[PDB]
Amino acid sequence: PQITLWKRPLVTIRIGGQLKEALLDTGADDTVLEEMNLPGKWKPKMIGGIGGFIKVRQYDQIPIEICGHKAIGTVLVGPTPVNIIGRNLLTQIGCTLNF
Amino acid sequence: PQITLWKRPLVTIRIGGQLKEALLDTGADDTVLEEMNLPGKWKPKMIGGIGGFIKVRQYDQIPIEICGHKAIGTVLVGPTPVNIIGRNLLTQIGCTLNF
Ligand SMILES: C/C(=C\C(=O)N[C@@H](Cc1ccccc1)[C@H](O)CN(Cc1cccs1)S(=O)(=O)c1cc(F)c(F)cc1F)C(F)(F)F
Repeated sequence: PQITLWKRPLVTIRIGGQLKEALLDTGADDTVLEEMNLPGKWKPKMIGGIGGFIKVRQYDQIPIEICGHKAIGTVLVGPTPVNIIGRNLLTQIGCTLNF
Repeated sequence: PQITLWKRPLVTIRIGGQLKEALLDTGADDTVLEEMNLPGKWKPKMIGGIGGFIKVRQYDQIPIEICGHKAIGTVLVGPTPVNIIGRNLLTQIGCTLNF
């Protein structure tokens, strides 16, 4: 697919039994999802952007389906205002910038 | 160009005759540059990111050449962690996401 940027590049993602709308975000190194109580081990982390830092929980090797494409990797879970698909998973679904 | 996402999509920009490195950021609605001097009238604005809200200075109709492509639009100056080119200018240079 090709996604123009007139509007936010929101797409439907699936993580287990939850479907969410998430930004395809080339400006994010890592994937950050809204608060959710995922199973398994995790580690605490601080992540920073505009406005400062929030505390997240890092879960590894989490399968996520993005627009019907399979990905699996690290997801950061915390009080983000928007779900964010970062470069760690964008590469896995074959995503590039073109102009 | 086609830009893959295994590395940060940093490009050279030219603004007011100065060369800077900026991140192509599809998750950003706006273009935000670190503290710098720009000529002309500006107005105070507030924007919200992952960590909360910040105050920025809004400059309108500023030319930036982004990786050899011309844009003229709104540039916000303030405490961003990194210079980011947002959708307001990404659309001007014909940037799309593809996978
Ligand atoms: C405020 C703006 C952009 C912005 O913050 N963009 C981030 C995505 C976002 C949008 C709206 C609300 C919250 C977050 C960036 O595209 C991604 N950021 C990175 C930024 C780069 C430049 C500024 S913020 S990040 O802070 O969210 C971020 C930080 C991490 F440490 C991380 F691991 C993952 C992330 F997504 C705007 F450009 F002014 F609109």
